[PDB]
Amino acid sequence: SICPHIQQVFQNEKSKDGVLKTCNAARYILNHSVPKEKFLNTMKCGTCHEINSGATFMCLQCGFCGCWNHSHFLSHSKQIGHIFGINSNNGLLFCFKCEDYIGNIDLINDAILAKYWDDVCTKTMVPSMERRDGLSGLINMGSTAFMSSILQCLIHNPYFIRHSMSQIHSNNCKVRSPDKCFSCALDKIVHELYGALNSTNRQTGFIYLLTCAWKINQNLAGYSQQDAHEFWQFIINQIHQSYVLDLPNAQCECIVHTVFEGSLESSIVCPGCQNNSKTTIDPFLDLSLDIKDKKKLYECLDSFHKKEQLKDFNYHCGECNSTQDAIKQLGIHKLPSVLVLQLKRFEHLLNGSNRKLDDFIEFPTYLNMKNYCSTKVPDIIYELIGIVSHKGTVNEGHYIAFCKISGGQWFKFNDSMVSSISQEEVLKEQAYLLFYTIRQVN
Amino acid sequence: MQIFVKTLTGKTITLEVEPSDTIENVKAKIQDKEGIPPDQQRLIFAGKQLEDGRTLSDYNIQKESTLHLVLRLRGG
Amino acid sequence: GDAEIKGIKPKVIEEYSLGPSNDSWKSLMSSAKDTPLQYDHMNRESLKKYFNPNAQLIEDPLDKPIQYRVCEKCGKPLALTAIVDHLE
Amino acid sequence: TIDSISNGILNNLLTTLIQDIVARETTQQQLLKTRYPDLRSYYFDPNGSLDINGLQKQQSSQYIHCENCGRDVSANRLAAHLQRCLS
Amino acid sequence: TAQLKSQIQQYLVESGNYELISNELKARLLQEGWVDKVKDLTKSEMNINESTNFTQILSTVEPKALEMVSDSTRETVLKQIREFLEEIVDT
Ligand SMILES: [Zn+2]
Ligand SMILES: [Zn+2]
Ligand SMILES: [Zn+2]
Ligand SMILES: [Zn+2]
Ligand SMILES: [Zn+2]
Ligand SMILES: [Zn+2]
Ligand SMILES: [Zn+2]
Ligand SMILES: [Zn+2]
Repeated sequence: SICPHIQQVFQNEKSKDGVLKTCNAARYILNHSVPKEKFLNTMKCGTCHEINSGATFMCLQCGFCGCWNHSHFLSHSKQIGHIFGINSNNGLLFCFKCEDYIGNIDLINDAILAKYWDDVCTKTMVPSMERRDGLSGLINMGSTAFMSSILQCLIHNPYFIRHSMSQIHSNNCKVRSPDKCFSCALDKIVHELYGALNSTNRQTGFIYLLTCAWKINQNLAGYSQQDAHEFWQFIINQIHQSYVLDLPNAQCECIVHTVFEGSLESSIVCPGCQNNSKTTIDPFLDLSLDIKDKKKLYECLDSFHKKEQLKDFNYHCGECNSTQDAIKQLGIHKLPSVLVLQLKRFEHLLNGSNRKLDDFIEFPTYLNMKNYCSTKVPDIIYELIGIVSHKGTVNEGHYIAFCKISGGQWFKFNDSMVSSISQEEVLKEQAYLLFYTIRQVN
Repeated sequence: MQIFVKTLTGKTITLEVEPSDTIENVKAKIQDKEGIPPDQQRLIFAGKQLEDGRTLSDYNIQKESTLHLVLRLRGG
Repeated sequence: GDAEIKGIKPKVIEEYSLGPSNDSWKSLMSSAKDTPLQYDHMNRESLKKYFNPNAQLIEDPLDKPIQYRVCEKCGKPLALTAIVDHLE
Repeated sequence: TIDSISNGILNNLLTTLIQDIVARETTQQQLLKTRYPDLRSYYFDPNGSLDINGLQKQQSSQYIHCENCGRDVSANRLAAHLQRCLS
Repeated sequence: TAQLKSQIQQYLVESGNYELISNELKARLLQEGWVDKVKDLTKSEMNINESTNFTQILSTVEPKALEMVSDSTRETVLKQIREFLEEIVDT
């Protein structure tokens, strides 16, 4: 089941070290080449001179690059016997004798560890089958759906997973323990869902979290029904506070403040002379959008970004001296890596009650933020990765989470039930919170 | 000092305040304009809800800052 | 659209300096070492303008499953870059 | 032709991109099949009642051993238990 | 000749217009759902083929992926390309 050509090369330690060195070199070049150089020098066939004639492969043995579409690397490997090439779009190693990629050798996939590999193999193992995607249910402990729904979006967030598995918190944590430390409790959940702590399995970390949460805020600890947005904001604030607590020497550099933080530009404009000061800059960790009388998410972003003339604001223009009602606009000044949206699914009525807004709002699988940034603006596309939905009324209900992982697959998280679900069915849910991750900036 | 609240419909309202005003006082001004009882209001600035027993200056809210008003969608 | 191509404007062949190649991709190392981390679909100038300068970025974070190994002693899931340090 | 060459350029971009996506998906599943001789896909249930293992909802009579008082507690009352037990 | 096509590609890269074509194509494919559809197709072809062999899988995915490109994306990108080509070829 492994390419025998590469295994044959790997019999000799030096030859093996040579392959890994060239693979490391090719991949370093692919991540550190400006776009023009990358096209001209990694995607241009040495024989037909076309750019992107299908995949272009960089030879392991000489400096030649050859294309897929005209069989030009295949010719190189028959003419000269250089049978291994690296695909310049993704760094993957192809065997031209097998006519297949070599994707199932851990050392090649993890080549940046080549020099440590002896120690890596013996002390660490590959994930176990059922744990490899961290999919696991969190039992309802009373009214914990507002917790678990958010927890599932967090442990499927690629930025939070990388952070946790990189041991950044663990390495620096002063308080040391999942009983007292809220961050350590989060890390124990990841430990349990993707690793081994070594029916009601895999609930230990979630119990630890319930305990930490009780010590800080009993209302958000799972006894009574609460808001999922409020719990979301509670968790990230605890992550940030842990980081401040752990610094030797107390714009923030913690994981929350480098991933979820953007800023809004609020401008107040003279309708007299178009004077554009003073503009105010407010940070945000999420955007809360009004939805009344709307049917699409873009229409809700339009509303948030729409000019308002302020009728209760006392304005005096410093340029023209006008006292007309000023024009107010919110624009996005800085975008975050992960855009979190809360739909304001609730209204207050002048008869002294509140009611949920149950309207379906259409949300797209990829979101362009270009038309919402203040101040040409390029395409800025985020991919939808998580949805928290609420069923019930304003005062009582239940939360479910939907999250997206590699390979296009969505899962539905409803307390202890984790289920497979099609993208099509996810797009029909009543979204309360939406989690979008940056994909493309032109 | 004048600050703004973006309310449940996205309509912005203006409040006259001082940095030493308590959050509970701010909520009572919003109640006067919107009719929403203070204990049902969540006021968000910079990713934090503003807590009763603290002041606008505790959160560095300055002139022409915008607060975002939400309610709670309870669930469990 | 069905219009035939006579040749490239000779004005253009001049401005741009337009057998098999002798280029080597291996010769790219020195300039690659001088170049900050690039993203294929995240324009660097746009990043500085619309994103925070300390922003964490993962290009295409769902292209593959999270890459990790599990510690034999403690069963902790470890990102590849954290393995050697964890091993004390 | 203008259309000739335009189509050729687009077909270079399209096939490049297809070949990139397909390589990434096939290496990934190659690794999974090698690494797990026993690999089965997550159960998908078009009736929407079974989980990723093909099991039904467990549903009550579930308990958790409380580490704080050493006593078993009904799972659905754990948060209410901890309110009293933690103080 | 074949030398013509490569010279033109080289022009489009040096002028920066190649990155513009390539980004715009990618943006539109992503937004119309085509990338996710190709991933779903590849998963299904692997299942049927009972093998992850790239040559076999690509020979069945590739023609269907090309057909899945919306007419909207295909014409918009062809236009953007055509406009770039008119600046540098003689008609
Ligand atoms: Zn082989
Ligand atoms: Zn070629
Ligand atoms: Zn070679
Ligand atoms: Zn800790
Ligand atoms: Zn922080
Ligand atoms: Zn004026
Ligand atoms: Zn360990
Ligand atoms: Zn107890």
